[PDB]
Amino acid sequence: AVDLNKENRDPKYVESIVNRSQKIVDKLGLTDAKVAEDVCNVIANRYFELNDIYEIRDAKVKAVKESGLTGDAKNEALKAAENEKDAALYRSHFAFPASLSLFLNEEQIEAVKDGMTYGVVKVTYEATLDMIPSLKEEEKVQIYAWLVEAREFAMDAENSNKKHAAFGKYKGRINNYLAKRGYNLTKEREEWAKRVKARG
Amino acid sequence: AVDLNKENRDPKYVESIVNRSQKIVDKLGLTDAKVAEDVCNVIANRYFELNDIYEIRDAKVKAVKESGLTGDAKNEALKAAENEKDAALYRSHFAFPASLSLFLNEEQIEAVKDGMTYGVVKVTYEATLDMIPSLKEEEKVQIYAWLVEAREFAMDAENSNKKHAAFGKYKGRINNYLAKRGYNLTKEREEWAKRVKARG
Repeated sequence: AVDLNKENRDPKYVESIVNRSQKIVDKLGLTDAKVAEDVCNVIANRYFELNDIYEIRDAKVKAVKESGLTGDAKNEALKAAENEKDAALYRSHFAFPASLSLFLNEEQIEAVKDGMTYGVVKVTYEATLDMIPSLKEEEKVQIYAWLVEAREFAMDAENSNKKHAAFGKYKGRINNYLAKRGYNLTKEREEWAKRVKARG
Repeated sequence: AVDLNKENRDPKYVESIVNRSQKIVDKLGLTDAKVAEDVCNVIANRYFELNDIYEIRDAKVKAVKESGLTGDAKNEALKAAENEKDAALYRSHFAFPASLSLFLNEEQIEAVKDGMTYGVVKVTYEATLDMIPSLKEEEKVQIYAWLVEAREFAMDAENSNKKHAAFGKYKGRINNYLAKRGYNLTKEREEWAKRVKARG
């Protein structure tokens, strides 16, 4: 079985992660209830693993801010805490889909990544296509590639806010790309507003 | 087009990376020659990007070793250089398959990852199954999952030696797993030797 890594954690926190993980698994509609429990625990354990990494990051950052360090000494110490955090994300990133692949196919693994990132890939992709119906095939492919990338970082983020901000950076990249390719995004939005009304 | 990031690099080094990248692409048998050139440059550029990251890591490590620092001061400085390196790998890891996905399907992206890691996934998987014909399905799935994980790290390694050592760590993990599940690996190897001879 996959055990839930709940030892020495606040029960209210454990419960919140278990229920969050269960809701993601429910959407998969798995027919084997034991497999569904194992999947649920792999997901819950990743949430806890990420929490522990950010707790260390925050403790380091607080100690630096409260220390004497002042200039580049300070800022380099802060950057070093962030690098330590990213190195922990890197070292544990690929183990998560490896564990899920014991139980799930590639499509289900993607549904789990979407569940953890609030389905922002699909929502953003469809909204972009709705607002710019003239997009070339190659543009749709590039836009979709950057949203998939964004999701790899967002699934590792600390909380809902940081997840949305991670997608925000790639959405900015999408906009710069479209403008560089001659699209007038202000105008595209005006015409979409009009399409929305006429569509009624 | 994808441009090759060759500016200000030694031409002999550039040529070595271009030829290495070309050999990987040749194995794909792509029918569109312009697409094959773009793919070749995305691969070459990843080699250069990795090289630059390790050059910074090595320069930092050398300066620490040559400095006054001695105890935990020294060792923490060394660990901080390694964390900076891992953070650069993390930040650029997901951009590589995003770029390849502009040109390639998922099967071809996997062939590129295999090309960069000397096909060690398939070789190791098949050898393991050849040496232990009694493996359970669930064991084959676990073994394969760890080799896929290993490949994500190996493709980011500095050179051939470090690639083989990365797979070596996961092969050690495979062995510990099989022994924990009651397999006697010394005996399995003896019987395989005998199977190899009788197989003639």
